[PDB]
Amino acid sequence: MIKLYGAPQSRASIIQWYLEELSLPYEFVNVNLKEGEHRQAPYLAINPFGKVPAIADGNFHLWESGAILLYLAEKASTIPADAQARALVNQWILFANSTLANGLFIEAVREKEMPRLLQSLEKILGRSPFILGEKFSVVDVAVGSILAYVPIMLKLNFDDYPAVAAYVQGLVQRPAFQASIGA
Amino acid sequence: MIKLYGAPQSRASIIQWYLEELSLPYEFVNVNLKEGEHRQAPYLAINPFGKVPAIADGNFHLWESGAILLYLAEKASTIPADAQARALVNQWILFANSTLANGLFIEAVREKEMPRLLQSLEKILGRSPFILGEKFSVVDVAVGSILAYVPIMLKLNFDDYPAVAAYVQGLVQRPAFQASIGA
Ligand SMILES: N[C@@H](CCC(=O)N[C@@H](CS)C(=O)NCC(=O)O)C(=O)O
Ligand SMILES: N[C@@H](CCC(=O)N[C@@H](CS)C(=O)NCC(=O)O)C(=O)O
Repeated sequence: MIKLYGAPQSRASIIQWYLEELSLPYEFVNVNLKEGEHRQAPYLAINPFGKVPAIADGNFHLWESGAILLYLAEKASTIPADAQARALVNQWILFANSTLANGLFIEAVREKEMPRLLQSLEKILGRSPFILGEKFSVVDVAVGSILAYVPIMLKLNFDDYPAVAAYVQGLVQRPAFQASIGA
Repeated sequence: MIKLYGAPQSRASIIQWYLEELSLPYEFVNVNLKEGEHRQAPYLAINPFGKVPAIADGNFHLWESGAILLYLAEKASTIPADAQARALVNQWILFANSTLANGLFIEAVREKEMPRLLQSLEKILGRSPFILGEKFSVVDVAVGSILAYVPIMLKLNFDDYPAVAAYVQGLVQRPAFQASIGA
């Protein structure tokens, strides 16, 4: 089965949320970051940059939370996808991992970037329940996890963005979220 | 041909580098960021977050430099790839856009992150000429572009990382790099 390498209150929880959504079994392997386990040869053979999360699926190893989400989404897919359908999913995962996370969590750029990001998301989320339309997808795990960390880590709220606020509330109340990030 | 939306001294040059490596033509369209053209309705209809680069491939539009690189790499592949082969490339593109760029360019984390990132890259690059092995790939465009920007923006060098220094020197001398980032 999939082995997920993670640590307490790390991005491995985002992978656990998607595994809960997909109803897939997995082994959780704790990596003791406080004691430097991630900086030793055994973990560096899984991720040479010593970061969690990572997965092992047999002899295959993979790191970067965004690449793990895309991999799990592809493996679970029932209808074959083309380069354009994968590209739109990749776009949102890259956005969550760079443009969005940076604009919200980098103090030097937050005042300018955060309102613009949320204003753009408000327009999108006001027209459809999920980022890609009527159906929940891996994009909502990627983008939604970053947004859900705003109240948790910055003590900020989405009161000025009602569609964003309702979207994040809807994700937080999903049983799969409550069994992972929300636990 | 692909339309590439870019701006002076921006990440659109990374896409232009890869298009030149693939010997593909493209129609370059400047977006005047200094005059707020990226915040006007025509550009917001391409990228709702008002960032360059973006591409149009016929009626298909795509934003996030990393997603564009993955899309062009998929489109230019002659041998069909499975989820694991795509995942390894996705891993490096996410790394370049998050872990690597943040660890090098965010002042508050640079002291701890930068030597760790460079030491890991030094070990990989000391064993093979390119990140994935013997052959140059889209991963070298993604990672190499970020590393090439280190001397320019931070006034730092790779004197203590000789394989990183020789790898970057090699990339900067490539004709496709000179026709794009080096132009
Ligand atoms: N872009 C990476 C970031 C991973 C990351 O920063 N992981 C942290 C924990 S949340 C880590 O392993 N830190 C250990 C260290 O930097 O020494 C991803 O999304 O997977
Ligand atoms: N993660 C994005 C970042 C894109 C980005 O930051 N682009 C800048 C280039 S200057 C931009 O368009 N800035 C305009 C703005 O932020 O208003 C990518 O890699 O494409």
